[PDB]
Amino acid sequence: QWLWDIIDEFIYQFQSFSQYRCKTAKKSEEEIDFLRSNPKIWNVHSVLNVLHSLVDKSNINRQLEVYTSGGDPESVAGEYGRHSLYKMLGYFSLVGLLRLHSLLGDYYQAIKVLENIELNKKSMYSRVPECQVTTYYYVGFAYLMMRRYQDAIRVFANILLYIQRTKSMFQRTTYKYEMINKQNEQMHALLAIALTMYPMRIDESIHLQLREKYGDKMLRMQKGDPQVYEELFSYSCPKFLSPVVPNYDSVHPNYHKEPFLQQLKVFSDEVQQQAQLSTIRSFLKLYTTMPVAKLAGFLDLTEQEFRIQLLVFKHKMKNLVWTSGISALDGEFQSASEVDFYIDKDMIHIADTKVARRYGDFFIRQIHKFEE
Amino acid sequence: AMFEQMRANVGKLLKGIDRYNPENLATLERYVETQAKENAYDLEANLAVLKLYQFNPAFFQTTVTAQILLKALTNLPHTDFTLCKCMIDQAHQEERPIRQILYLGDLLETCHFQAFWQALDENMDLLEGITGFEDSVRKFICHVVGITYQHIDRWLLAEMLGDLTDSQLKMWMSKYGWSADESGQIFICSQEESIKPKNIVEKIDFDSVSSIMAS
Amino acid sequence: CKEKDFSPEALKKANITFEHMFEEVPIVIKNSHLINVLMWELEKKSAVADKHELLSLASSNHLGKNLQLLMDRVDEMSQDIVKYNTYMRNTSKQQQQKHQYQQRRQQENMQRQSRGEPPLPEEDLSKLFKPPQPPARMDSLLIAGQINTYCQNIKEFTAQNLGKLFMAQALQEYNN
Amino acid sequence: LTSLVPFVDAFQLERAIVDAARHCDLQVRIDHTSRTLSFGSDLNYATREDAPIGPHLQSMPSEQIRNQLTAMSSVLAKALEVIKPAHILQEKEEQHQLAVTAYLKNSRKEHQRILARRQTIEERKERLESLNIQREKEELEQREAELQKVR
Amino acid sequence: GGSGDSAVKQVQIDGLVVLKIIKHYQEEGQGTEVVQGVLLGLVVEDRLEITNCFPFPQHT
Amino acid sequence: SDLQQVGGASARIQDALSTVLQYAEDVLSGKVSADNTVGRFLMSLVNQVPKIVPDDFETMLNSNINDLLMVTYLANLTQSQIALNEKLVNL
Repeated sequence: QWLWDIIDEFIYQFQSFSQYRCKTAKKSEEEIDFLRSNPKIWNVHSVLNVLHSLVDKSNINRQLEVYTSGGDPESVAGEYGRHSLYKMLGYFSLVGLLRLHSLLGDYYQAIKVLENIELNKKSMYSRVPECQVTTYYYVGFAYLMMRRYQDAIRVFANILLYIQRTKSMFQRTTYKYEMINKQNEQMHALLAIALTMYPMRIDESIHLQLREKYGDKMLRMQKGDPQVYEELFSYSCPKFLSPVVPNYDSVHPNYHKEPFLQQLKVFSDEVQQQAQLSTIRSFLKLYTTMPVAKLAGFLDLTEQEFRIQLLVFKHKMKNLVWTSGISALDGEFQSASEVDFYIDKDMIHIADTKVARRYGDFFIRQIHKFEE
Repeated sequence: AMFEQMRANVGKLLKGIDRYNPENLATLERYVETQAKENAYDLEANLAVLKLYQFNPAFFQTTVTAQILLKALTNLPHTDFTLCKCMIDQAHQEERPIRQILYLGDLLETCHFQAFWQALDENMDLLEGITGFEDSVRKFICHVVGITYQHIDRWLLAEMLGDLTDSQLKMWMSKYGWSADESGQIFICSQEESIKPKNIVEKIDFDSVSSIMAS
Repeated sequence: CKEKDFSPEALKKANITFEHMFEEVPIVIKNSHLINVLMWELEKKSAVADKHELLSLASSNHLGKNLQLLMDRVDEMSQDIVKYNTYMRNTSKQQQQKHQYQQRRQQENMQRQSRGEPPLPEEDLSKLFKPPQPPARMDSLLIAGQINTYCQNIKEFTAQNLGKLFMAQALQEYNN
Repeated sequence: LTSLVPFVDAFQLERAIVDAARHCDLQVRIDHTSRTLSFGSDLNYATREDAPIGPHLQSMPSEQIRNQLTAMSSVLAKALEVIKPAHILQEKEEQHQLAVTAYLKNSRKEHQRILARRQTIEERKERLESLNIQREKEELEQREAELQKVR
Repeated sequence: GGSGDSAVKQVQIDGLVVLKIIKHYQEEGQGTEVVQGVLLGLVVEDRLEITNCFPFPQHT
Repeated sequence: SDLQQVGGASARIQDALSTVLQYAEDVLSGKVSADNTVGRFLMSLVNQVPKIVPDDFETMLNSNINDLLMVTYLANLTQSQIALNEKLVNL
């Protein structure tokens, strides 16, 4: 008690609020125009699309942790509480997008992501920065599950920067804000190590304090240490399939551990190969064109002993990150050296300091408005 | 001649609510075998079946699950074998032929095609049931040679292809537009095809920056 | 009025918060027909005694070649920026050396003595809280401080655009 | 340059070469290890070539470029063919010689209009608005007697 | 149109005023803040039309 | 900015005259006072801009782009930080 009844108090309030918005958002523009006109606060009935959905994201896997196999609540969640909110006419305000954010919130918990080609296609409503932060939050995981991290590195930098300009002012998140700050920290630290030396994209969102800490971690996982990947996985393992929070850790049920194992077994099979991928590419391409002795200078470094030195290097060439070539007549290993650029980070903040002038000009003239 | 027929009933199934409760393991699972027989592919049909095995581990099959897994290996380097790992539990990852083809998928995506075809059971039951798996692996063998390689030895491409010497070597040399090169090579790409610099040519930064700041 | 005064009439005048810059009017916009004969001096130079009009065009081509048109202004600006900002901050620190840094220890002296004796004074309670020399906002130096540092931003916005219009034109007119 | 400048010393020469350039008189690259001395064009052209903003040599310098050179060279040296050898300005400014003359025919109408209007303004602004400065001096006397009533 | 706060109009400076300013421009006082005169205008429609102004010669 | 359009206006009649001065000798017998004067009048411009065509000049120029834009960048930074002392003391 004090949890499970309040779980059911919430869910029955949630599945009722799943019904009140499933009925009155399809043919009616009548209670909607009643909701536009007589309540002047636009917040509250857009709060309920996030307040009641985030704690539904909690309470569904709260029961599903006990009801592991042969489980009720995700079918109670998605098909009846979320998909009833998903496929309708839009509440033409910040409700119709957040019903999809209610759906994609559990369509991310379910690891079944493919419909991110659909979720942004029917999202032809105005991408408000309230929803745009939650857009690049949810959508960027499918790019993180796309194994093309050179495109994923730029998406998680947006949501971690928090100069994406959100300001609401009615506890809208709700009650959980730095968890988004800490998860995108770990999702971008996931993207910091995986591609370096190419980023050089860890500078804006991740500040110089965590550039030193996770960057020294970025060295060690590439210089060989699995402790960083253990830090990179175990800090991030609930961060792929968190409800928001579990129920109560106990010894007697075998139940709670059974979806806890399901959170472990999925996302360790993916990124451990990427931990080996970070080690293969890790050496700096010091020179583009190696002779055989300096091919054997890097065949030494690729993997020696002894057997299977050329073929292991052949495996380690073919990881999308070593575009190379053997000149079999010349004995001339002809490879790449891809390098990047730094200095151009003053063109973005030149308007941000033009904002930092204007944002200082704004509220103090708003203070001057309250003392005019 | 079966893919586009059962695609629509699957395509209605995947875009509704028909994929969170394991009641739709008879339209999609044969459609996974339809992907097998024809070497055409849909991913969420595989992926929903996997979700119906993950959400309720009481329906977990072996053939269709490996038909999910082997049609994941035909369409590499897409993230189909990624989404194979996204649902199959580790106790379910240790069953024939789920475990072996996940071990085959370890050797394909990391480009261990020598270690693949050697540790592949050279004829295995579901390799032939997935049509064009022999093609699409040796497509995906010579796929990664296409992007990330210049010039190969005559042995060294059939070594990547696996258990070939010169003939089906040329069936993956004269197929992807590859010539031979002198003493003794296959013209995979050019020597200039290696570096391909992506971000070197920057700092043209006047026109966009001054225009938002001229006034 | 009058005027902007230093410690009194600076908290009072800036709680009203009079503006610091106001109404730089548009000045010359129209042919007011005082124009008449200097218009008629323009048509002659225009006309065949046109040696004096190109000399003013000659004053363009040498205004751009060798003068530090950006740098000597910015070096006067960087002189004016590193001085006038820090003094407002030396104003802002010294006031906060008195607004609170005194009153953090002024009340610390006051609260320690149990805020007074019952049968007697309350002698030091009258003695403590002597007001510091800036008690409030120093808003006589601060207003023209708010003016002249905004005037530095005008020189910046001068130095910004005058930078651009050559960084356009040099990247423009070399490029052929 | 050691030989082409027949100074009495060479070490005190090359030191006084730097003693110019160290105190920003010209551009040299002297602690090249093989003892060369380049200048550059332009490549240092802010202050140090000028000693310190005003030269001591004669106008043998070349065309260097600074802020608004390329704009103002587009003003004059492009108009350098426009005023004298052209007829294209000569047809345009003889038009402007007449386009003013239309306004100059209006100017003689304004030589009688300011005669009609601003002569009347010349007397009225001498009187009417001069009272409005005196209104600012009379209202000050008005507020003094008003303050001398309720105290 | 050109009013400020309850008594003031804009200024309208024609060029014949301007030339007498650039007779004593930044000379007879170069690095010296010459108050170069008082703007003698007149109150007409929306605008303080300056007519003539005189350069005040501080002991320069 | 208005000088730029004036700089393009003197540019225009230069092209409007001297391309007709191309056409002057190209029709019958023009470009007489323009053969070795306007050939010099354009040389009086191209000695000023562009410098002859050096690419290290453009590399200096693109540096001098990135020099004075960085001056413009920190002018935009000192645009804000001047106000950040100014606007905090006016809470």
